[PDB]
Amino acid sequence: PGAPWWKSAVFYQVYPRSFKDTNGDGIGDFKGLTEKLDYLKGLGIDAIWINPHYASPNTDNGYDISDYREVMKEYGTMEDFDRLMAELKKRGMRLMVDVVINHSSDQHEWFKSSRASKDNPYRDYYFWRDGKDGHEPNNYPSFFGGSAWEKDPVTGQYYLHYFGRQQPDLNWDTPKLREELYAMLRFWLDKGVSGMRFDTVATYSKTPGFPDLTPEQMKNFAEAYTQGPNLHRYLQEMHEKVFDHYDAVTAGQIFGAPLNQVPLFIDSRRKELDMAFTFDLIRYDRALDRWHTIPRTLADFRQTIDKVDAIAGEYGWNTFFLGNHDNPRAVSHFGDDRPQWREASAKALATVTLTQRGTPFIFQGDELGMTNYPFKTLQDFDDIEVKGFFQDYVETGKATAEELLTNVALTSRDNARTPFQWDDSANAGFTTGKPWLKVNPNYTEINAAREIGDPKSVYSFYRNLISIRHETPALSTGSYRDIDPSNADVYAYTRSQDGETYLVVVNFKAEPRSFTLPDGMHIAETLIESSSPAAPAAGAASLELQPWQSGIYKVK
Ligand SMILES: OC[C@H]1O[C@@](CO)(O[C@H]2O[C@H](CO)[C@@H](O)[C@H](O)[C@H]2O)[C@@H](O)[C@@H]1O
Ligand SMILES: [Ca+2]
Repeated sequence: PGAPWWKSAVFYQVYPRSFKDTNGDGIGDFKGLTEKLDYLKGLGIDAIWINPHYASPNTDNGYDISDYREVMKEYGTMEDFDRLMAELKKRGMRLMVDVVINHSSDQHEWFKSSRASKDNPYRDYYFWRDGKDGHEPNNYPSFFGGSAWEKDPVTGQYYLHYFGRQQPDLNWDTPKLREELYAMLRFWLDKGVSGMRFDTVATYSKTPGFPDLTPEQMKNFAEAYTQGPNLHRYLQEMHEKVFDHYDAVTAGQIFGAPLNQVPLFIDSRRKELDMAFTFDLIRYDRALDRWHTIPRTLADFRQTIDKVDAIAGEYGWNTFFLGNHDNPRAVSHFGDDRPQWREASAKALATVTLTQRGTPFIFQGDELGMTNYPFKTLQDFDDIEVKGFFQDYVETGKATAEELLTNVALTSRDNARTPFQWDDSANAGFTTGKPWLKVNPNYTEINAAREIGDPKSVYSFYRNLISIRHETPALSTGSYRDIDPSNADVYAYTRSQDGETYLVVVNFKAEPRSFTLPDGMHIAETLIESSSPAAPAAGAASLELQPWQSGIYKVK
C-alpha cells in the first residue's frame, strides 16, 4: 500500500496576523497570504496550517471565537477565504485550519444566552457552579493568570475558563453542544478543508465534581486538565460522526498530557486523531511554571525525541516542529543566534527538522533564520500569558518585574509573532502602516528578498532540504534510530526504508568535532551538507565536522 499524503507532506504554519498585511492597518490578512502562495509553493510547501481565522474579539488573537461560521474581520471576508482555498488548489496545495473547541469567546451568542439565567436553554453549553466557602468553586488556576473561575453577577454563579476570562470552556458533557460542534466542523469540511489542527485537544473532558487539585497537581495543573474521564469517548464520537465521512487529516495539540498517553489519541486503530503535536521537545528546557528555563544539553534533546518517536509505534504518527506561535524562535531556542553562528545553526536545525520521522511543520520565518526579539520592557509584550505571569508572580511578590522580564524575554510566544520579514523596505515589507507588534530590527540583514536569490542563504538550504526529503521516501516514512542517545556534541541517526539507509549527522557545538560511523557502516554518497568545506570520501568510516556542520548521507 501507499502512505497517506499527510505522512510525506511538508507543512508550513502561517500565523496570519503576522504574515502579510495588504491594507496597512498593521495586521496580516487573507489577501496578504494569498498573494504569497507562490513564495510558499517555491519553497516546496505541500500544505499550510493557518492559526484561527474566525470572527473573534481577539483577546487571544483568534483563539477566542465569537462565531465559528464567519471569518475574522481583520483577515477579510468569506469571499477572501474561499479565494485562498481556490488559489491553494490551483497550486496543488492543501489547507489545514485551526479548530478551537475547548472554549469559545464570551461574546459568542451561546455564552450570552448561557449566562442569562440558570434556566436558559444554553446554560449547560458551559460550566456554571456555585462558589464554595466564600470564594471560587475550587482551586483551579488559569493558564493566563488568577483563578479559572469567574463570577457572573447576573446569576451569582461562577463559570470555568482554563484560559482567558474571555474564553469560557465549552461543556462537552452536554450532547446538544457536541452535536453543534460536529455540525460546525462539517460546515468547514464541506468547503473542502484538507486538515484540522485541534487546539488543546486533551482538555475537552472535565473531572466530575470538580474537586480541588492536590498541591502536587497544582504544580503541574496543565497535566491535571488532560485527565478528564470521558476524553477518548468524546474524540471517538467526533471521529465517527464527522471524520469518518471526509478524508481530512486530523492533528491534535496534545498540550499537557503525559507522553505515555499519546498513543490513545493517534493509534490509527482507535479511530481518534491521525497525528500528534507533542510538547515534550519544545518545552524540554522549560520549568513547571512555564516561564523559567532550565539548562539542557543535546543529550536531553535527542533522548526526548527518541521517546516521542517510540510513542508513535506502528500505528501512530507524529508531527515534528522546532517552533510555532506559542514558543520562542527555533534558532534562538535550540541553535545559536549570535551574528556569527545564526546562519550555520539555523541550517543545522533545518537538517534536523526535515529528516525527522513524522510530518514536519516549518513555522513562518524560520526558513529565513528569524530570531527572538530584543524586548526591553514588559510593555513591549502584547502577550496575555505574560500579563498573566505578572499577575501571578510579580504582584504576589514571588518575583520582581526584572526577574520576569529577564526570563520571559527568552520564552514569550511573542518572540514568534513579530512580523514576517519580507525585505528591507519599511517594517520589512510586512505593512505600509504600523505593525501591530514591532518588527525585529535585524530585518535589515534577515529578510526573504535578500535570501531568495542567494544559493548560500538559510532559505535556499531549507528549499534544497525539502526537495531532498520529497525525493527520498526513507526520510519521511522510514524507520528512525538514534546512534548514540548519550552523546551531547553530535546528533547522529539513521532513517531506513526498503533496504535504503541514510545517515544524518549534525554538530551542535560551535567547535570542530569528529564522528565515527557505526562499525560496518560506510558513506556511500553525500546528499547535502551545510557549513562543510568538503564532502567525505566514498567509503569513509568517520567524519570530521566543522562548527555547526550538518549533513545527510546515503550509507552502505
Ligand atoms: O499559549 C499558551 C498556552 O496555550 C496552549 C494550550 O495549553 O495553546 C493553544 O491554546 C491557547 C488558548 O486557546 C492559545 O492561546 C494558543 O495560541 C494555542 O496554541 C499552549 O501552547 C500553552 O500552554
Ligand atoms: Ca490588514
